[PDB]
Amino acid sequence: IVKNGEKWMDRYEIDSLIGKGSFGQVVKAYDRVEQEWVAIKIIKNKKAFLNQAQIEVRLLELMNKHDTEMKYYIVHLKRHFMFRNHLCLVFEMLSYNLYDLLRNTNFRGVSLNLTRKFAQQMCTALLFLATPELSIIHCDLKPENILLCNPKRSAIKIVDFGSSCQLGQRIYQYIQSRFYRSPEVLLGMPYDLAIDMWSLGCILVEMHTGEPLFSGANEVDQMNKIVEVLGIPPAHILDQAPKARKFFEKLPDGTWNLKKTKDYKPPGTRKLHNILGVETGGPGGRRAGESGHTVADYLKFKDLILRMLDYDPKTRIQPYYALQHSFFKK
Ligand SMILES: COc1ccc(-c2ccnc(N)c2)cc1
Ligand SMILES: [Cl-]
Ligand SMILES: [Cl-]
Repeated sequence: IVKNGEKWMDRYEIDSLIGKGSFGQVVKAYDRVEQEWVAIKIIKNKKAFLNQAQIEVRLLELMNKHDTEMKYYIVHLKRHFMFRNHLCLVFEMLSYNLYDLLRNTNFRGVSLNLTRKFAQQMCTALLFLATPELSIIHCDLKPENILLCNPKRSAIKIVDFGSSCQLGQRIYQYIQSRFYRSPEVLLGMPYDLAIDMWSLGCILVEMHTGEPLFSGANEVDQMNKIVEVLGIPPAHILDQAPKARKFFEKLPDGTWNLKKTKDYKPPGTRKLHNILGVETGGPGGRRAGESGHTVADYLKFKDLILRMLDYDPKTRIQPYYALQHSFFKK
Protein backbone atom coordinates (compact mmCIF):
# COMPACT_ATOMS: atom_id res chain seq x y z
CA ILE A 1 0.00 0.00 0.00
CA VAL A 2 1.68 3.23 -1.31
CA LYS A 3 -0.69 6.23 -1.90
CA ASN A 4 -0.40 9.08 -4.50
CA GLY A 5 0.94 12.23 -2.71
CA GLU A 6 2.91 10.20 -0.10
CA LYS A 7 6.24 12.05 0.51
CA TRP A 8 9.39 10.06 1.49
CA MET A 9 12.49 11.45 3.28
CA ASP A 10 11.72 15.11 2.25
CA ARG A 11 12.94 13.92 -1.27
CA TYR A 12 10.45 11.70 -3.29
CA GLU A 13 6.72 12.33 -3.98
CA ILE A 14 4.93 9.07 -5.02
CA ASP A 15 2.66 9.62 -8.09
CA SER A 16 1.43 6.20 -9.35
CA LEU A 17 2.03 2.43 -9.81
CA ILE A 18 4.09 1.64 -12.99
CA GLY A 19 4.15 -2.15 -12.49
CA LYS A 20 4.09 -5.15 -10.10
CA GLY A 21 6.60 -8.04 -10.04
CA SER A 22 7.35 -11.22 -8.05
CA PHE A 23 10.01 -8.90 -6.41
CA GLY A 24 7.52 -6.16 -5.33
CA GLN A 25 6.29 -3.02 -7.13
CA VAL A 26 7.65 -0.14 -9.26
CA VAL A 27 6.19 3.37 -8.78
CA LYS A 28 6.52 6.71 -10.57
CA ALA A 29 7.94 9.32 -8.10
CA TYR A 30 9.18 12.98 -8.33
CA ASP A 31 12.76 13.57 -7.04
CA ARG A 32 12.92 17.16 -5.60
CA VAL A 33 16.80 17.13 -5.36
CA GLU A 34 17.57 16.27 -9.03
CA GLN A 35 14.22 17.86 -10.13
CA GLU A 36 13.15 14.91 -12.35
CA TRP A 37 10.77 11.92 -12.38
CA VAL A 38 12.26 8.51 -11.41
CA ALA A 39 11.06 4.86 -11.27
CA ILE A 40 11.36 3.44 -7.73
CA LYS A 41 11.54 -0.39 -7.56
CA ILE A 42 10.17 -1.23 -4.05
CA ILE A 43 11.22 -4.74 -2.92
CA LYS A 44 8.87 -6.72 -0.58
CA ASN A 45 10.03 -6.90 3.13
CA LYS A 46 10.79 -10.70 3.00
CA LYS A 47 14.36 -12.19 3.27
CA ALA A 48 14.03 -14.00 -0.13
CA PHE A 49 13.20 -10.89 -2.19
CA LEU A 50 15.60 -8.57 -0.19
CA ASN A 51 18.60 -10.97 -0.65
CA GLN A 52 17.98 -11.39 -4.42
CA ALA A 53 17.46 -7.57 -4.77
CA GLN A 54 20.79 -6.99 -2.88
CA ILE A 55 22.39 -9.06 -5.72
CA GLU A 56 20.61 -6.85 -8.34
CA VAL A 57 22.00 -3.69 -6.60
CA ARG A 58 25.57 -5.13 -6.50
CA LEU A 59 25.48 -6.11 -10.23
CA LEU A 60 24.04 -2.67 -11.32
CA GLU A 61 26.67 -0.72 -9.24
CA LEU A 62 29.38 -3.04 -10.72
CA MET A 63 28.25 -2.01 -14.27
CA ASN A 64 28.01 1.76 -13.36
CA LYS A 65 31.77 1.81 -12.44
CA HIS A 66 32.60 0.82 -16.13
CA ASP A 67 32.38 4.11 -18.20
CA THR A 68 32.39 2.96 -21.91
CA GLU A 69 30.06 3.39 -24.98
CA MET A 70 28.35 -0.02 -24.51
CA LYS A 71 27.05 0.42 -20.90
CA TYR A 72 24.20 2.82 -22.12
CA TYR A 73 21.82 -0.07 -23.15
CA ILE A 74 21.22 -0.95 -19.42
CA VAL A 75 18.65 0.94 -17.27
CA HIS A 76 20.59 3.38 -15.01
CA LEU A 77 20.45 2.73 -11.24
CA LYS A 78 20.65 6.29 -9.76
CA ARG A 79 20.71 5.12 -6.08
CA HIS A 80 19.21 2.73 -3.50
CA PHE A 81 18.10 3.19 0.12
CA MET A 82 16.21 1.26 2.83
CA PHE A 83 12.72 2.57 3.83
CA ARG A 84 10.11 0.92 6.19
CA ASN A 85 12.19 -2.34 5.90
CA HIS A 86 11.90 -2.33 2.02
CA LEU A 87 15.02 -2.14 -0.22
CA CYS A 88 14.21 0.62 -2.78
CA LEU A 89 16.11 0.97 -6.11
CA VAL A 90 15.79 4.38 -7.84
CA PHE A 91 16.07 4.19 -11.70
CA GLU A 92 15.76 6.69 -14.58
CA MET A 93 12.19 6.67 -16.04
CA LEU A 94 11.87 4.59 -19.22
CA SER A 95 8.76 4.09 -21.47
CA TYR A 96 6.73 0.93 -22.34
CA ASN A 97 8.22 -2.57 -22.99
CA LEU A 98 8.57 -4.52 -26.22
CA TYR A 99 5.67 -6.89 -25.26
CA ASP A 100 3.39 -3.79 -25.15
CA LEU A 101 4.93 -2.80 -28.54
CA LEU A 102 3.94 -6.27 -29.94
CA ARG A 103 0.43 -6.03 -28.34
CA ASN A 104 0.07 -2.61 -30.06
CA THR A 105 0.75 -4.28 -33.53
CA ASN A 106 -2.09 -6.76 -32.55
CA PHE A 107 0.74 -9.38 -32.46
CA ARG A 108 1.55 -8.92 -36.23
CA GLY A 109 5.15 -7.73 -35.50
CA VAL A 110 7.37 -4.74 -36.38
CA SER A 111 9.44 -4.34 -39.59
CA LEU A 112 12.74 -6.11 -40.29
CA ASN A 113 14.23 -2.56 -40.06
CA LEU A 114 12.95 -1.89 -36.49
CA THR A 115 13.91 -5.50 -35.54
CA ARG A 116 17.49 -4.78 -36.81
CA LYS A 117 17.66 -1.61 -34.60
CA PHE A 118 16.54 -3.69 -31.55
CA ALA A 119 18.99 -6.52 -32.46
CA GLN A 120 21.94 -4.11 -32.73
CA GLN A 121 21.21 -2.39 -29.37
CA MET A 122 20.67 -5.81 -27.61
CA CYS A 123 23.88 -7.32 -29.17
CA THR A 124 25.75 -4.22 -27.77
CA ALA A 125 24.19 -4.75 -24.30
CA LEU A 126 25.30 -8.43 -24.26
CA LEU A 127 28.86 -7.37 -25.42
CA PHE A 128 28.93 -5.00 -22.41
CA LEU A 129 27.75 -7.74 -19.92
CA ALA A 130 30.43 -10.14 -21.38
CA THR A 131 33.21 -7.67 -20.27
CA PRO A 132 35.48 -10.11 -18.33
CA GLU A 133 35.41 -8.15 -15.04
CA LEU A 134 31.52 -8.06 -15.31
CA SER A 135 30.70 -11.50 -16.87
CA ILE A 136 26.97 -10.89 -16.05
CA ILE A 137 24.28 -13.38 -17.21
CA HIS A 138 20.91 -11.55 -17.34
CA CYS A 139 19.05 -14.94 -17.06
CA ASP A 140 15.58 -13.42 -17.86
CA LEU A 141 15.68 -11.71 -21.32
CA LYS A 142 12.22 -11.37 -22.83
CA PRO A 143 10.24 -8.59 -24.53
CA GLU A 144 8.72 -7.48 -21.17
CA ASN A 145 12.30 -6.79 -19.84
CA ILE A 146 13.22 -4.50 -22.81
CA LEU A 147 11.86 -0.94 -22.46
CA LEU A 148 11.76 1.98 -24.92
CA CYS A 149 13.80 4.98 -23.64
CA ASN A 150 11.13 7.28 -25.21
CA PRO A 151 7.68 6.53 -26.75
CA LYS A 152 8.62 8.64 -29.86
CA ARG A 153 11.89 6.66 -30.50
CA SER A 154 13.47 3.19 -31.10
CA ALA A 155 16.22 3.42 -28.38
CA ILE A 156 15.88 0.54 -25.78
CA LYS A 157 17.40 -0.53 -22.45
CA ILE A 158 17.33 -3.89 -20.56
CA VAL A 159 15.72 -3.92 -17.06
CA ASP A 160 15.30 -6.44 -14.20
CA PHE A 161 18.66 -7.94 -13.06
CA GLY A 162 16.64 -9.71 -10.31
CA SER A 163 17.58 -13.16 -11.78
CA SER A 164 21.09 -12.11 -12.89
CA CYS A 165 24.36 -13.70 -11.73
CA GLN A 166 28.07 -13.42 -12.59
CA LEU A 167 29.70 -16.38 -14.37
CA GLY A 168 30.54 -18.89 -11.57
CA GLN A 169 28.01 -17.35 -9.07
CA ARG A 170 25.02 -19.53 -10.32
CA ILE A 171 22.31 -20.10 -7.62
CA TYR A 172 19.30 -21.76 -9.41
CA GLN A 173 19.24 -24.51 -12.12
CA TYR A 174 15.66 -23.51 -13.08
CA ILE A 175 15.95 -20.02 -14.59
CA GLN A 176 14.78 -17.90 -17.60
CA SER A 177 11.13 -17.54 -18.72
CA ARG A 178 10.05 -20.80 -20.39
CA PHE A 179 9.55 -19.39 -23.96
CA TYR A 180 13.12 -17.90 -23.84
CA ARG A 181 14.80 -20.80 -21.89
CA SER A 182 17.99 -22.18 -23.53
CA PRO A 183 18.52 -25.91 -24.29
CA GLU A 184 21.42 -26.10 -21.77
CA VAL A 185 19.04 -24.85 -18.97
CA LEU A 186 16.18 -27.20 -20.11
CA LEU A 187 18.86 -30.01 -19.93
CA GLY A 188 19.97 -29.06 -16.32
CA MET A 189 23.54 -28.14 -17.50
CA PRO A 190 25.84 -25.49 -15.94
CA TYR A 191 25.06 -22.31 -17.92
CA ASP A 192 27.13 -19.24 -19.07
CA LEU A 193 26.48 -15.93 -20.92
CA ALA A 194 25.36 -17.89 -24.04
CA ILE A 195 21.85 -18.44 -22.49
CA ASP A 196 21.14 -14.67 -23.05
CA MET A 197 22.08 -14.98 -26.73
CA TRP A 198 19.61 -17.93 -27.07
CA SER A 199 16.89 -15.78 -25.47
CA LEU A 200 17.80 -12.89 -27.87
CA GLY A 201 17.34 -15.15 -30.95
CA CYS A 202 13.84 -16.11 -29.70
CA ILE A 203 13.02 -12.44 -28.95
CA LEU A 204 13.99 -11.08 -32.42
CA VAL A 205 11.92 -13.70 -34.38
CA GLU A 206 8.94 -12.83 -32.06
CA MET A 207 9.43 -9.03 -32.57
CA HIS A 208 9.09 -9.55 -36.40
CA THR A 209 6.34 -12.31 -36.61
CA GLY A 210 4.41 -11.02 -33.55
CA GLU A 211 4.26 -14.47 -31.84
CA PRO A 212 6.69 -16.42 -29.62
CA LEU A 213 8.99 -18.78 -31.62
CA PHE A 214 8.77 -21.57 -28.98
CA SER A 215 5.62 -21.29 -26.80
CA GLY A 216 5.99 -24.43 -24.63
CA ALA A 217 3.18 -24.93 -22.02
CA ASN A 218 5.84 -26.81 -19.92
CA GLU A 219 9.48 -27.97 -20.24
CA VAL A 220 8.59 -31.14 -22.23
CA ASP A 221 6.47 -29.06 -24.69
CA GLN A 222 9.22 -26.37 -24.78
CA MET A 223 11.99 -28.85 -25.79
CA ASN A 224 9.57 -30.47 -28.36
CA LYS A 225 8.84 -27.06 -29.99
CA ILE A 226 12.64 -26.36 -30.14
CA VAL A 227 13.29 -29.85 -31.73
CA GLU A 228 10.52 -29.18 -34.39
CA VAL A 229 12.57 -26.21 -35.74
CA LEU A 230 16.17 -27.25 -34.90
CA GLY A 231 16.17 -31.09 -34.89
CA ILE A 232 17.51 -33.46 -32.21
CA PRO A 233 20.33 -31.78 -30.22
CA PRO A 234 23.85 -33.21 -30.89
CA ALA A 235 24.84 -36.39 -28.95
CA HIS A 236 27.95 -34.70 -27.44
CA ILE A 237 25.55 -32.24 -25.64
CA LEU A 238 22.91 -34.88 -24.71
CA ASP A 239 25.66 -37.25 -23.33
CA GLN A 240 26.68 -34.56 -20.75
CA ALA A 241 23.10 -33.46 -19.83
CA PRO A 242 21.60 -34.48 -16.46
CA LYS A 243 17.98 -33.94 -17.72
CA ALA A 244 18.61 -35.42 -21.24
CA ARG A 245 16.24 -38.36 -20.30
CA LYS A 246 13.40 -35.92 -19.40
CA PHE A 247 13.07 -35.41 -23.23
CA PHE A 248 15.23 -37.91 -25.23
CA GLU A 249 16.14 -41.64 -25.21
CA LYS A 250 19.63 -43.03 -26.01
CA LEU A 251 19.72 -46.05 -28.41
CA PRO A 252 22.80 -48.34 -28.63
CA ASP A 253 23.34 -47.63 -32.40
CA GLY A 254 21.99 -44.20 -33.60
CA THR A 255 22.46 -42.34 -30.32
CA TRP A 256 19.39 -40.08 -29.51
CA ASN A 257 15.66 -39.60 -30.41
CA LEU A 258 12.63 -37.92 -28.79
CA LYS A 259 10.88 -39.84 -26.02
CA LYS A 260 7.26 -40.10 -27.30
CA THR A 261 4.18 -39.67 -25.03
CA LYS A 262 0.52 -39.71 -26.36
CA ASP A 263 -0.20 -37.77 -29.61
CA TYR A 264 4.55 -32.13 -33.35
CA LYS A 265 6.20 -31.92 -36.83
CA PRO A 266 9.15 -34.29 -37.44
CA PRO A 267 12.47 -33.09 -35.93
CA GLY A 268 13.88 -30.07 -37.83
CA THR A 269 10.95 -29.90 -40.36
CA ARG A 270 9.30 -26.65 -38.98
CA LYS A 271 11.90 -24.55 -40.90
CA LEU A 272 12.75 -20.99 -39.69
CA HIS A 273 12.79 -20.17 -43.49
CA ASN A 274 8.95 -20.66 -43.52
CA ILE A 275 8.29 -19.09 -40.07
CA LEU A 276 10.08 -15.94 -41.33
CA GLY A 277 8.46 -16.29 -44.84
CA VAL A 278 11.97 -15.62 -46.38
CA GLU A 279 10.66 -16.43 -49.94
CA THR A 280 6.91 -15.72 -49.40
CA GLY A 281 6.60 -12.00 -48.38
CA GLY A 282 7.62 -12.31 -44.68
CA PRO A 283 5.44 -13.55 -41.75
CA GLY A 284 1.91 -14.51 -43.03
CA GLY A 285 2.97 -12.87 -46.36
CA ARG A 286 2.21 -9.44 -44.74
CA ARG A 287 5.50 -7.71 -45.91
CA ALA A 288 5.10 -8.59 -49.67
CA GLY A 289 6.69 -5.72 -51.68
CA GLU A 290 7.64 -3.45 -48.68
CA SER A 291 11.22 -2.00 -48.86
CA GLY A 292 13.81 -3.57 -46.50
CA HIS A 293 11.99 -6.96 -46.77
CA THR A 294 13.79 -8.44 -49.84
CA VAL A 295 14.74 -12.19 -49.81
CA ALA A 296 18.44 -11.10 -49.36
CA ASP A 297 17.43 -9.04 -46.25
CA TYR A 298 15.49 -12.10 -44.94
CA LEU A 299 18.33 -14.62 -45.57
CA LYS A 300 20.80 -12.43 -43.60
CA PHE A 301 18.31 -12.32 -40.65
CA LYS A 302 17.64 -16.12 -40.82
CA ASP A 303 21.44 -16.79 -40.79
CA LEU A 304 22.07 -14.56 -37.73
CA ILE A 305 19.09 -16.17 -35.85
CA LEU A 306 20.23 -19.77 -36.57
CA ARG A 307 23.72 -18.74 -35.23
CA MET A 308 21.97 -17.35 -32.08
CA LEU A 309 20.00 -20.67 -31.84
CA ASP A 310 23.07 -22.97 -32.00
CA TYR A 311 22.38 -25.89 -29.56
CA ASP A 312 26.09 -25.82 -28.56
CA PRO A 313 26.71 -22.90 -26.12
CA LYS A 314 30.45 -22.95 -26.98
CA THR A 315 29.85 -22.44 -30.78
CA ARG A 316 26.68 -20.22 -30.42
CA ILE A 317 27.49 -16.74 -31.84
CA GLN A 318 28.89 -14.23 -29.28
CA PRO A 319 27.95 -10.53 -29.12
CA TYR A 320 31.04 -8.99 -30.81
CA TYR A 321 30.73 -11.42 -33.77
CA ALA A 322 26.91 -10.90 -33.95
CA LEU A 323 27.56 -7.12 -34.33
CA GLN A 324 29.89 -7.93 -37.38
CA HIS A 325 27.17 -10.07 -39.10
CA SER A 326 26.05 -8.96 -42.65
CA PHE A 327 22.49 -8.30 -41.26
CA PHE A 328 23.94 -5.08 -39.70
CA LYS A 329 25.95 -3.99 -42.86
CA LYS A 330 25.20 -0.79 -44.94
C1 LIG B 1 8.99 2.92 -16.73
O1 LIG B 1 10.28 3.03 -16.13
C2 LIG B 1 10.79 1.89 -15.58
C3 LIG B 1 12.10 1.83 -15.14
C4 LIG B 1 12.58 0.66 -14.58
C5 LIG B 1 11.78 -0.48 -14.47
C6 LIG B 1 12.32 -1.74 -13.87
C7 LIG B 1 13.62 -1.83 -13.42
C8 LIG B 1 14.09 -3.01 -12.86
N1 LIG B 1 13.32 -4.10 -12.72
C9 LIG B 1 12.02 -4.04 -13.14
N2 LIG B 1 11.26 -5.15 -13.00
C10 LIG B 1 11.50 -2.87 -13.73
C11 LIG B 1 10.46 -0.39 -14.92
C12 LIG B 1 9.97 0.77 -15.48
CL1 LIG C 1 5.89 -12.69 -24.17
CL1 LIG D 1 14.69 -16.61 -13.87
